Amino acid sequence: MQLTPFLILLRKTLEQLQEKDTGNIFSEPVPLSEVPDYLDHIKKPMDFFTMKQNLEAYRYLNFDDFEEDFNLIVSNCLKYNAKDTIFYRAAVRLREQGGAVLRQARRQAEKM
Ligand SMILES: Cn1c(=O)c(=O)n(C)c2cc(N3CCOCC3)c(NS(=O)(=O)c3ccc4c(c3)CCCC4)cc21
Repeated sequence: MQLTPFLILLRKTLEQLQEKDTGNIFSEPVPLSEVPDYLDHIKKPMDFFTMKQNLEAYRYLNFDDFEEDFNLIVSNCLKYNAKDTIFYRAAVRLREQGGAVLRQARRQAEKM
């Protein structure tokens, strides 16, 4: 694990985003065994574990690329699930609570 201020900030931000997912429903890839048609509709699955692996492999080089993968967690969920579902309501909540986390983190990244 390589240590730079930027990577430490992304590590901290990822932890703050996962803290908002109190049910851990976005912690790991959507289980394709339970959902055989998921890849028919979703082109780029995303979850917080995949993000952590991307981060630890030093594959997020800028804040934009990190935030883009977070936005996929949300947008994939809203796309696949009906509005009256626990998952869709959870994605809406994550979008709201995670947006405030990202705003403050992005401001700190811009000063690097
Ligand atoms: C299909 N799908 C998505 O599109 C998605 O965005 N997310 C976030 C999904 C998340 C999950 N898991 C939820 C539990 O933590 C691990 C991930 C599943 N797994 S599951 O076994 O299908 C399942 C489990 C529970 C429940 C259900 C289904 C149905 C509602 C009641 C609770 C599927 C997800």
